[PDB]
Amino acid sequence: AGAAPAGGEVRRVTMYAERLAGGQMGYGLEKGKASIPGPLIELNEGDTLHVEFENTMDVPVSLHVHGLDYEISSDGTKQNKSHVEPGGTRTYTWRTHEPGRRADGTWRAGSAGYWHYHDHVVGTEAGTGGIRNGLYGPVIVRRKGDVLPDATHTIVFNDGTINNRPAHTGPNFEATVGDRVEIVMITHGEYYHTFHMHGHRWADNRTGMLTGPDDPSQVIDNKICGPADSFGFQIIAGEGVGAGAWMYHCHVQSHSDMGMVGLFLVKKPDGTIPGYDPQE
Amino acid sequence: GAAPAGGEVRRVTMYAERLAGGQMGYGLEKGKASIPGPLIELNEGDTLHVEFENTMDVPVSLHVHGLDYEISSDGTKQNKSHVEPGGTRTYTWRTHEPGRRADGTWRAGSAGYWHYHDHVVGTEAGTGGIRNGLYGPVIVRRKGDVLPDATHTIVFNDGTINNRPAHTGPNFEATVGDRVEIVMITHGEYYHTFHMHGHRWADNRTGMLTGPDDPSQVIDNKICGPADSFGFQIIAGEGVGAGAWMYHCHVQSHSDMGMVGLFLVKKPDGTIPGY
Amino acid sequence: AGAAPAGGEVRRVTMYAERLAGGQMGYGLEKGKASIPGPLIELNEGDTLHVEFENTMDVPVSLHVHGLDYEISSDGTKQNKSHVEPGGTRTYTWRTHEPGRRADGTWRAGSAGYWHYHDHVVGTEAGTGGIRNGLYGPVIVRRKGDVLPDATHTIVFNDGTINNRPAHTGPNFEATVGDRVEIVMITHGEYYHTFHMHGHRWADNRTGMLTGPDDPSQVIDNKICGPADSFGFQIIAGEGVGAGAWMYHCHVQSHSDMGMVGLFLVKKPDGTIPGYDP
Ligand SMILES: [Cu+2]
Ligand SMILES: [Cu+2]
Ligand SMILES: [Cu+2]
Ligand SMILES: [Cu+2]
Ligand SMILES: [Cu+2]
Ligand SMILES: [Cu+2]
Ligand SMILES: [Cu+2]
Ligand SMILES: [Cu+2]
Ligand SMILES: [Cu+2]
Ligand SMILES: [Cu+2]
Ligand SMILES: [Cu+2]
Ligand SMILES: [Cu+2]
Ligand code: NA
Repeated sequence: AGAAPAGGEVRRVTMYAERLAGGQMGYGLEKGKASIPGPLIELNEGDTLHVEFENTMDVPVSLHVHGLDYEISSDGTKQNKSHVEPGGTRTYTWRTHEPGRRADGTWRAGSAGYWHYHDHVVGTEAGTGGIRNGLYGPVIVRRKGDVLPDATHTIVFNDGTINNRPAHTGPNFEATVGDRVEIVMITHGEYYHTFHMHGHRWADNRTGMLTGPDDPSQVIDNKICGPADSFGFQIIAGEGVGAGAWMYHCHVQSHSDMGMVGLFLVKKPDGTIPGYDPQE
Repeated sequence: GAAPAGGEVRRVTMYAERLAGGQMGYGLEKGKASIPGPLIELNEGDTLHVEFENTMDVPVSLHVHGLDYEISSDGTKQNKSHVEPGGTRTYTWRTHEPGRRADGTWRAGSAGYWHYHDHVVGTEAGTGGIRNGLYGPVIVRRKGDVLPDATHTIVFNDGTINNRPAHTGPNFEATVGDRVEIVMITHGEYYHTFHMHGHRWADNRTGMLTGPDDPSQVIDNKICGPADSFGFQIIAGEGVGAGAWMYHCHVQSHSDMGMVGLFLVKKPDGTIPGY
Repeated sequence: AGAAPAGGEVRRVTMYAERLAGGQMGYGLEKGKASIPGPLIELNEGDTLHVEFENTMDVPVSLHVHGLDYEISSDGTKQNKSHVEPGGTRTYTWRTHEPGRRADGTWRAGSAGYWHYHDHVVGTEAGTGGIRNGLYGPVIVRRKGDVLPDATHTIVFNDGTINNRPAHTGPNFEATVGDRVEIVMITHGEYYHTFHMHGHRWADNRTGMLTGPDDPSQVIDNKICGPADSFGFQIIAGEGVGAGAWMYHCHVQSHSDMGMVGLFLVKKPDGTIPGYDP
């Protein structure tokens, strides 16, 4: 609800790749608690994260991150020998940095943004099978003073599924009118998609919010995305539109018909959702 | 011309009608339905009540992008805001100005290039309705936005422009110096790239740069997918002159198969060099 | 670093379309030196370029440019009769302009940006055969004060290939840690792609670098593009990540599996690449 602090901490987490039911694989922070999508990793600009990574599987797996600073030995590719053999262990190091003026007078961009990590080694040296099986997760890097949300939810279009779930099964998210909700939106696989939210909109820039009246960024409620794109935004749940079962879906028509649909359930402060009949 | 501040309450009648050969269109008067539907233009703060009547024998709905509306004007079967055959229904669209919220952040205004379309014909995503022609443009202006001399709507709907047969345009005319506004909407199954000859715009809300500090990329080509919408303004023939200036989808098989048209920019006498 | 001057020069260049091996076709500034992609053309806003064009092929060809100012007679299309006949010649003229205030108070965008040129006429009236055969290349228009790079490399996604090369053959690019490297990224053909670089990122705006702390442009390392899109950016090779063989690839999974992959080789000051097996 406040603002992101300045970074600079050194953080440590243990991560596991495990098989799940149905031929799927997931990352998790504790043995037996892997999920799809993987756990959310949140860092402030300047932080260093060491991932003590254990592969509990019987096939090689890796961890590759978009956006952040990492040396070649934390690449997560077979090519640079930064994959993890079955039963093996590896320490991955992710660094982040603040923006700032260089000596040549140019502006060096910071790490802040909506990013993601995924496998690069299962199935093919591009991770095609590992990604398909669920080896993916979100990474948020915040800049000093960024508005922090009340809740963050992660939406992944993975080929024809949302979060590797069966068609027509959400996921659904709940909020109360006035909550500041953050959506992390990641795409993977073979297909392009368009992400659409009923009754809400956002700015097409780093944070999803206009910086002020001078920000010329387009305001949208529909965004085309391709494999390994990531973006995020913050909305005020129900702002100007009120409570109800607000649909989000891919707007590619056949994807919508296949079941790439979910609900943003926005409740009144008394817990009620007007008009909501879940048999409809 | 500059857009004024909004705040007016407006009313319109809208109808859904069957058209020739399987098509469906929206109209503001009975018998006047078109594809694309009629252009709805609002200034931030305006409120629009759409008194809607379904004259067809199947259910139909009206759902809008970008604008403020309560759940009862969602236009989805899921929330029971569709319209039965022969039935009527008032949809209410609101708009708002930008402004600082109490928490200190900036609330985006409604201004932008938007669209409305059906959400229940064929499927509960409106696949059949959109295919048949139930879509149209919506422009919300901010106080002080530059107003054009004309506005043209280009809809890439699957493999057609505005549901027209291949190789039939549409073509639009202007005169050298005209301030021409383009609304560009995409629907259906396919991604597209929209491409203009002789002209370019900025990839931001209005299609024009705000000034020398605007870092937005200036482009003559834009990828777009189903339900994307954007717009821009150009001075017809600026720095390039009169002529028949192609626009087309730049996916090669789409241009070859007929997603092509002309922007006919005339000299003041009415002639178009080379055409 | 270097900075771009103001423009306003009138330049003249000769350009040829020639046949190459394997049914391919390319542009070149000297007979017998056509290449795919075609030669890089760099202008400063305000420059005028006259292209004295010669078609050495047996089919009509044309030169169509994006983003720049040109009259209908340099449009490069059959419908405007601005193609070039077999063995014919034609002068194409491209102009550019600075940004400025129109008399009505609105701001006129400048010509600066990452653009490209290509055929519009070989095979179909959209140039489908010409583009597939290799008739395409980069144009960079710079604005006064834009920072200049140490090196510019052009990557073109054309259908399922990079730069019409066979699958998995790169191209690979070399730099030394700290080099200011400029990438021009053009897409052509039938398919959408996503372009991804390992270890590096850029700003999604005109130059690929933030203007400063007020610039809200998304910073990205992955970008969707479709036929005839062009963008570009500059990076500092290895900045914050070090030397290594840094993969770039289309991130559409089947495309990377089929060979839309290449290497950005960032060398230590002593010319070696840690962990890289030549
Ligand atoms: Cu990556
Ligand atoms: Cu989709
Ligand atoms: Cu919608
Ligand atoms: Cu919808
Ligand atoms: Cu990746
Ligand atoms: Cu198309
Ligand atoms: Cu063009
Ligand atoms: Cu929609
Ligand atoms: Cu063209
Ligand atoms: Cu690709
Ligand atoms: Cu990769
Ligand atoms: Cu083109
Ligand atoms: Na932008």
